[PDB]
Amino acid sequence: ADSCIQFTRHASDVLLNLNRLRSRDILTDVVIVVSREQFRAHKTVLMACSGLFYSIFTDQLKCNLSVINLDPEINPEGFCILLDFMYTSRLNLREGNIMAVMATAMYLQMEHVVDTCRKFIKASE
Amino acid sequence: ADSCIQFTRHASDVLLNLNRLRSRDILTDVVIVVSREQFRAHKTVLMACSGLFYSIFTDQLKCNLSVINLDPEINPEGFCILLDFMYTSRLNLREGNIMAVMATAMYLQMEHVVDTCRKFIKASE
Amino acid sequence: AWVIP
Amino acid sequence: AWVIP
Ligand SMILES: C[C@H]1COC(=O)c2c(c3cc(Nc4ccnc(Cl)c4C#N)ccc3n(C)c2=O)N1
Ligand SMILES: C[C@H]1COC(=O)c2c(c3cc(Nc4ccnc(Cl)c4C#N)ccc3n(C)c2=O)N1
Ligand SMILES: [Cl-]
Ligand SMILES: [Cl-]
Repeated sequence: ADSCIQFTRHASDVLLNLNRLRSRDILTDVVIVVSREQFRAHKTVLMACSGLFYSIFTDQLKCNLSVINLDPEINPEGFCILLDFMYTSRLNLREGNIMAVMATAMYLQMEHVVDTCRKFIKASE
Repeated sequence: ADSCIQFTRHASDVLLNLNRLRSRDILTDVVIVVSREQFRAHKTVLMACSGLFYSIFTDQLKCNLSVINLDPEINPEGFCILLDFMYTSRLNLREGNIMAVMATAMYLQMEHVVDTCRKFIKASE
Repeated sequence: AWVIP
Repeated sequence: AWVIP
């Protein structure tokens, strides 16, 4: 109905509890492997944040896999930073990690992140 | 790190995509039964929004159930309104549904909703 | 919290 | 959007 009321902090409170479930390894259903480093996560959160994961988990065969291996060129620290951003809205962008974070966000199809990385790089030139 | 930047709309964008997955019945993993009416949902979203569902899906036996039956006193329309709120932050509170919505939120242990219902009732007295 | 969206 | 939280 058009007469709904809205709770401002609801979406942020849901994301905080989804990250608490990840921290405690509760109902995680996939392992993402990046150059032998392993990251446990929830498929629904990955799909909600990334064009690449949305395409992977809507495929009739890949939706049932419990392990997904990323391209060997992907940096594990860059992936870790982006997985933390998916679950918290906070991005740990630093001079020493920005090139890896940008390349990983291009691969994962996370366009807001790619745009912000490009702007921070352009400001230093 | 304490030098993170934050994307304001990220949590709301994640919740919008979780509701799109629910609409299309993608990776839903539980059916909630309320007086023979059936509602498909994601266990992680239910746990993130409700004290009752958090307790149910952290139990070592109930975590593996694919169907959960609610108490026969629970109203299906009240449950439907609260499930929509979990996935959108919007609550369709009307004079004709407020008593059922409040009783359902007390059972589900959704305290912000219980408080708002009490205030709207107190204003009409 | 609550607002008119 | 981006802000200093
Ligand atoms: C946080 C949000 C915005 O930030 C992004 O970076 C961002 C995305 C993003 C998401 C999806 N996923 C869905 C899209 C549509 N319909 C459904 Cl059902 C889903 C799901 N699940 C797909 C692509 C995305 N693409 C390209 C982004 O660029 N996520
Ligand atoms: C939207 C948020 C605030 O609104 C509520 O109404 C509300 C709740 C709420 C949530 C939980 N769930 C968790 C709590 C803690 N640690 C973890 Cl890992 C989880 C999970 N998942 C438990 C209780 C809740 N109780 C009582 C509320 O009252 N949800
Ligand atoms: Cl597998
Ligand atoms: Cl079952």
